[PDB]
Amino acid sequence: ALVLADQGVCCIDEFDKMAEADRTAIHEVMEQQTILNARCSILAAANPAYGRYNPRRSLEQNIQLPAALLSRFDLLWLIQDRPDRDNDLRLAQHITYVHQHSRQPPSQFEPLDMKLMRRYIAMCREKQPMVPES
Amino acid sequence: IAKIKKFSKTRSKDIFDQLAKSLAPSIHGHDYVKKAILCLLLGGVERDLENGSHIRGDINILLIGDPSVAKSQLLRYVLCTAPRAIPTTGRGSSGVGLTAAVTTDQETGERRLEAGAMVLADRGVVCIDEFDKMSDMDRTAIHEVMEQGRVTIAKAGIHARLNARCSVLAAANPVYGRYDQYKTPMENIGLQDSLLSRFDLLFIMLDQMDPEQDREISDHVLRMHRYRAPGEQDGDAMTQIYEKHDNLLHGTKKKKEKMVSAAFMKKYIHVAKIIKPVLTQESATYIAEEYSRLRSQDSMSSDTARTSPVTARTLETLIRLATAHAKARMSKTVDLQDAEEAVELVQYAYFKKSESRLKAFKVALLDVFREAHAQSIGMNRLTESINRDSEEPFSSVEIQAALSKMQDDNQVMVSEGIIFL
Repeated sequence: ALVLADQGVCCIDEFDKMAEADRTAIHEVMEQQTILNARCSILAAANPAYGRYNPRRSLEQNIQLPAALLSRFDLLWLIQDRPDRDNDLRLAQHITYVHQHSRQPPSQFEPLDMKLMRRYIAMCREKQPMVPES
Repeated sequence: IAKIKKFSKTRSKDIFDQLAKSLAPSIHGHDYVKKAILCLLLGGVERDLENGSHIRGDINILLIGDPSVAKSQLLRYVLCTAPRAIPTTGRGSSGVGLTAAVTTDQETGERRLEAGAMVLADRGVVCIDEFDKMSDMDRTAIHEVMEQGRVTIAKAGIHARLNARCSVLAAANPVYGRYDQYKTPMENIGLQDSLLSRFDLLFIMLDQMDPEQDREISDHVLRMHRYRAPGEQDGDAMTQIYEKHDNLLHGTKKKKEKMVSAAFMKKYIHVAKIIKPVLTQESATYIAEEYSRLRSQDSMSSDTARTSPVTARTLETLIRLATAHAKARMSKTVDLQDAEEAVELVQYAYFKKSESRLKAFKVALLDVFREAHAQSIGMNRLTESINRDSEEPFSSVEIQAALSKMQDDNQVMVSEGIIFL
């Protein structure tokens, strides 16, 4: 799977639900993008061990992954299902509108098409900016 | 067709009441289970979007309870009645059996796809007895079908996606063998939150040995056992809308009511499934408010516990049950009682076993007095701060009544427009 997504994106979910043996091989792919070449962007998804994130416990214990593996991820994003009444009502109404109207709720600007975004990303990948010394 | 129209016009609201009642004469009680089975037979509405996203229109129901409460009997009856019904036991079929597989043909060297158990049962019913004995991994395999009703297969040289739009009945036993009244339902069920959330309805059946209930069950069983088919000699080894009354199957007391025949019931179910209802705006706000009440009930649960977590899929289940109940009676629009029936079903399934004036006045007084840090406060600031942070500028007469009550309590004294504690 890692080789198949060369020069692409490897989206993997249930990362926390995998044996450490594969995790060990994942470190080389993360550090050197090689296995063969594995030049891919890794997008991993994870869940808490107990089903709920506990802020009391440390991050590593709640993720049951080594600190080095998390460090090799350049970005970490935690999402918690914090219960807020107004936010819950807004989410519920948006879900209702998406369900009924077959469409997203009307935002300020209509989102661009998938093909247009793909072409824009392809063109933006073509440029190689140089970092100024200032 | 004429008989169906006459029955629909005469029995306007009783249809959903009668069909659930006449669903299984051989099984006594379990009205809610019969209503859920009727809703499954009717089914929801599948909606396809302009973006192509698919929204499931099937319902998943899991029954858990003590042995000998006539669950396998219900499963067998559904298998007999449903057009495309497939029984798959727990360990009888594995993931390879349930999910379509790829086989390399030796004759030509190509790879072909062989359909699984769920693939064949398209727009049908799949019955799974002893669901507890099934491994977690087959549960993960079935999760995709229960979520989106599709199976994606990819083996080097070939890749495909097959439709698996189907409904599932599941019967499982508790971990301890018999359901524990004292222990919480979470321990008794012993299943992950994701599997329960993906299920739409959870039913818990208890073998309550009440005097009258035991007597009635014994009488029903004896009457069914003593019954013999007409036209047959005793001791031998071996379409009207309403069924003909029988002294043994129905009884003398049940002469006032009649049961619907199987063929007419099947035809009406098919016609109802053909019907495509439309949701109304009046029911939408009521359903949303009741869903908000259900989500906020966590602070109002009292000693009652919840069998399943409440997620965004519960709103989908409410809409689908309302659609099925609207399909029960030949109509075009969704009414209030249509949503009320689904709400009552959810209430039954999900859960198992002035003064504010004074409080606001006291809170405002606290804020005023320790925003001043002194024992004397000017009247203008008093009134402005009391009626500024409060959404309602309170009535002067009731304010003075509260002041008099607190003066009788020797907590507050007002003198010449200045308040002292």
